[PDB]
Amino acid sequence: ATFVRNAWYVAALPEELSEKPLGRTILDTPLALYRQPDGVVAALLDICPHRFAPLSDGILVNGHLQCPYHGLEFDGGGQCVHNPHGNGARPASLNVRSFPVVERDALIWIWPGDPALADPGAIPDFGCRVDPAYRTVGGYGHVDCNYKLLVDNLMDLGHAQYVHRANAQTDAFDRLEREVIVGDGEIQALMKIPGGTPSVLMAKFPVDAWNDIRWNKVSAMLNFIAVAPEGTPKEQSIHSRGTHILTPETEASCHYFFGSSRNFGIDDPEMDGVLRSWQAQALVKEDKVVVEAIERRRAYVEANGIRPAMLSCDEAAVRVSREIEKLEQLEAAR
Amino acid sequence: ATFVRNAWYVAALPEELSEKPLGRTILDTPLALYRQPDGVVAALLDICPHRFAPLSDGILVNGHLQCPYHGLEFDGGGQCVHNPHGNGARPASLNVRSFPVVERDALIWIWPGDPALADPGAIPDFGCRVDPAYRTVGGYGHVDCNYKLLVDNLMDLGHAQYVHRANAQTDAFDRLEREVIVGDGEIQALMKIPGGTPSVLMAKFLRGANTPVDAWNDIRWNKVSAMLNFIAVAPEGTPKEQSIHSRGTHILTPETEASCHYFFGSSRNFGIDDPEMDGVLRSWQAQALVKEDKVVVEAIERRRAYVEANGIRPAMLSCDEAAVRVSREIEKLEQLEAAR
Amino acid sequence: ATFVRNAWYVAALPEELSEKPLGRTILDTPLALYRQPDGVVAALLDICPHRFAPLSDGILVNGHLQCPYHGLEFDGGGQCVHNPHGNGARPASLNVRSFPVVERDALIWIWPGDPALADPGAIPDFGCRVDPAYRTVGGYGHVDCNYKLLVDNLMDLEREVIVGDGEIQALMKIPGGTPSVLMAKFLPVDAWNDIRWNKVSAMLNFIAVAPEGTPKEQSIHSRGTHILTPETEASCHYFFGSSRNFGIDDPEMDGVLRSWQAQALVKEDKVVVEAIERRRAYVEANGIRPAMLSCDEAAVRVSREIEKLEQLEAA
Ligand SMILES: O=C(O)c1c(Cl)ccc(Cl)c1O
Ligand SMILES: O=C(O)c1c(Cl)ccc(Cl)c1O
Ligand code: FES
Ligand code: FES
Ligand code: FES
Ligand SMILES: [Fe+3]
Ligand SMILES: [Fe+3]
Repeated sequence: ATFVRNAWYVAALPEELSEKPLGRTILDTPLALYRQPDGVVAALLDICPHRFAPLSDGILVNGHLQCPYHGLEFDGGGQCVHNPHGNGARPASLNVRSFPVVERDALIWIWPGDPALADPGAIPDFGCRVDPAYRTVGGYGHVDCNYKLLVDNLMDLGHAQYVHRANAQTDAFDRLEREVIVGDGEIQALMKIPGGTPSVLMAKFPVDAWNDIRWNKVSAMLNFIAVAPEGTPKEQSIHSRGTHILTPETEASCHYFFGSSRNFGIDDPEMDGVLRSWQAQALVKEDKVVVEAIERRRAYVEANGIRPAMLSCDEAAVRVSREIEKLEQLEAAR
Repeated sequence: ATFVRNAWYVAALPEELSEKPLGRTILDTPLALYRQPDGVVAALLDICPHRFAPLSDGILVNGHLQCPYHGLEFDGGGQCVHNPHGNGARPASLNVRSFPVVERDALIWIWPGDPALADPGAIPDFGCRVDPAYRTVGGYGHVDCNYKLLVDNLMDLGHAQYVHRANAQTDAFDRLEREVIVGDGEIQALMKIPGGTPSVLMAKFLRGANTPVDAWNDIRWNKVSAMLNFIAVAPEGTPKEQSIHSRGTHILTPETEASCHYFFGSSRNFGIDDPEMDGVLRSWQAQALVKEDKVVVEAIERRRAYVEANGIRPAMLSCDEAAVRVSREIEKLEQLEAAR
Repeated sequence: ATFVRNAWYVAALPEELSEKPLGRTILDTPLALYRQPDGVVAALLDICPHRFAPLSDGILVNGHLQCPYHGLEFDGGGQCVHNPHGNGARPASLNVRSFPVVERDALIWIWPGDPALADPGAIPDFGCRVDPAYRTVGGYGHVDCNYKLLVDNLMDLEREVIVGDGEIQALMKIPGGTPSVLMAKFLPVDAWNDIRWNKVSAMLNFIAVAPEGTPKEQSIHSRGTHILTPETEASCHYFFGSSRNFGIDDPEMDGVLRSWQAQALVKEDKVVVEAIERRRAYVEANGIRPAMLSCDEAAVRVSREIEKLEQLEAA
């Protein structure tokens, strides 16, 4: 596996974590994630230094994660704080790796690379997720594809015309206007779908519609899905700001953190349902089926030297793909 | 995986196909197989040229297969016939590979190699499957073995005496007469079982008659892995040409190096309008082929790792000539093609 | 795979075997295990010499195992004794490998390695299992981990470790002891909890209680059979049991002592060891080594003796 290890990744949603550890692998590194009694999240290598047991299968004793096998206890910095055996000696060899963690924007960010290099200032901005003016619903899915396939999926939101046709079809697709903005470690794909009638989902939300997506390295995206009367200014539109963040698990699997942060109907539980239903149907079923299928075709494509043929809808995805490749090969030396 | 690509293989039974595509892998090549609205079967590489989505998950739009991801449309020759995006241009890079198909003898034959070389004259003769004088029943099985193991299985039909003993055991097995005939592209293993009580199955062929019979179990192989047997039984001394018989379709197609597709059938000249005989034959196929032979050859496949790691080679018996000759011919074909 | 092949391993409990063969893989070697009409167990390579079918899917014909595929028949020595085909000649090429096998102490021992070196005198002493002074029960389980992890766990659980050649004993006596819950009712006590390891992965423990001053030989006690046999690199067979001198006629006690979770491996510990196996790749890729604790003294000694045996065999 080539991964970009010197980057922050979402390892969990905060609501996933408790005093009961969660075991999750990121970039082929198994983690034990838990919240301490003072509310601070810890991320330890999920391999007890004694005999390699899953720390994530243990419990907290006085706020310290206890290995379920022979009961070594660790603090959130990975220091061994109790050895119930023999003289109770705690040599430095009993300490476990602890990863840099930042809880921000209702996300748990972890740095799996060179710890000397982990700068929290580099975490991308998902502030809408903790803005009182926005209502945020979402969750987690696991996907049996390489993460870059789901980056591709998201950076060309045109696929929704077909993959998600029951919800997302529109006749104005004819008249799609595209636009890509490239910035420093950030790329945006803009689509405008003018004048058309609303898709099934937008009608639940003659109109203009905007589906924009912003990528920041490595694989963190925030989209902007908006619909409004024809003629209505984009900035006056009701919108969902969509969290779509990917984290590699293995070379051929990933973690998908998704969310809708909406500026409309924010006390409306029927709207909560519309959006959770979309997430359930579109993201965790329909897209999964596509990208998992493509993953299965990788061996053939690679064995036969097949390269993708690009269409007019592919600029932003291609630019993002090249940026990740650039980061991946940069790190591979050294 | 080494396969012989310049050869016809059965990809499907016609009854498996419709306007809803079937995704099936042959010789490590994923295919989308469907019958167009005009009735003609198409076989496309199951990898969209754009971003590699399974066309087999798509549906027909105007009788063209539509990619389910971003909606490119293809015809049965693989030519992109609509691009929904931008100026809608369709350069040659958007065409997908199409595979030659011949629908013949109630089989779907496909050429997985160089399509310029696909010669319908080379398709083996299974005409009995479409001869109104024969009644044909059969179906499909998937097996977790290298196809060559089932070729071995079939080219020694003597295995039926043990593997299928409840149905096939004969008390005249020890009087078996064998011949092997070697032709151009073709090998036959002939077995006559003279003078025995009919097997449980043969007695059913004969509507219970339990007096002594002669029986024949012959098999013809054509390259690469298409076999047709002759299972026949008659009152002792009656000519073989006068017998009631089933001509058995036994055709294998590699899927991966360690798995294959098994297309089987019986084309019989007796009890032609008889649904209970249909059931006897389908039952045999379900028990003998899809269960009992599966169990043997899948177990053998699981032992391949050990055999190879330990330098173990098979020990041949008098029953093996035809199977060995076939194996050596498939080996020859593989080697010819490995150039390059 | 790195196994120590030159040693006796348990392949089955006698009660598992009959004239219907059992197919079981030990040290990545597929075996057909069965009893002949005279009761004597044979252990054949589960690969027919003809075309490699599972002999273990066959039946006896006149006391000889018949291949299910084309009917070759073998004796317990692996000699082909009938060929149905043609002239029926039986060249030596048709013989199947037969493994040294000894039924002793209500265990079926097999030697998977160089057969020249198999000496039945070297088979570990589990005589308590057939001593009528003891009530013996047990059973079988499978675990998806490397057998060494289970040997480690067993060799853990006035202290004393005795290291000799292909045997290690870990002794513990607890004066002022506590009876186990199991033994408490058959009684100011001494307690004992000892374990004996013999190469490669065969263990016998000694769990005991008596009034202080009593010879441990005269205590209330159980001798526990705990024998691991590698299946693949990442999986193992675990033969467990106990030979006890208390409650010998109590069938309820027989039942709890036949329990895999009660006697060999509770679910929570199986979860742990199977999880450890899943971490092996990471540990190996990152050159991570275990950090030992005071409880590891015996396990480490055993571990080092196993590693020595492996190295010897890397011929
Ligand atoms: O997953 C999203 O961000 C999304 C939502 Cl919540 C609603 C509508 C559309 Cl078209 C989306 O793409
Ligand atoms: O599968 C066959 O070709 C077959 C049938 Cl249908 C009936 C009887 C025998 Cl012995 C066969 O081998
Ligand atoms: S493996 Fe964690 S304390 Fe032993
Ligand atoms: S993958 Fe087929 S149109 Fe995009
Ligand atoms: S495989 Fe055993 S007799 Fe043929
Ligand atoms: Fe989607
Ligand atoms: Fe058969």
